[PDB]
Amino acid sequence: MQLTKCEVFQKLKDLKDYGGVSLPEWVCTAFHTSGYDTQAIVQNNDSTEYGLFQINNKIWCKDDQNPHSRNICNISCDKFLDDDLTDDIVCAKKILDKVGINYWLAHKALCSEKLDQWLC
Ligand SMILES: [Ca+2]
Repeated sequence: MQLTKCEVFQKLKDLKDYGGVSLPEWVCTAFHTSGYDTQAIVQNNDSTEYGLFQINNKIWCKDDQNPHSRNICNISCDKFLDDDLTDDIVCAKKILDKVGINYWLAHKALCSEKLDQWLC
């Protein structure tokens, strides 16, 4: 589903302040990662990223391309292509705990300035 900013702000409520990352920061992160598209899928030469949070099949989730993924999130990647972000959020928390926000953002600044712009 292609979501609006406001739908993302609502749907991501359970990430609010997780690991110190504010809800606006998470909305900014989703914008820059997928454009709020829950079906986003992006391939590079050897791996694929899925969903709103572009979760990868190298270490985070298992899929056909990489059946021996480390699968830290213990889930099939295609569960990140549906319209229920409950599991996406569970795994995004695990990603934050392990790699931090730089999983998504080349530089933290991208989502630390004028954060009130990401509110509904
Ligand atoms: Ca999902």
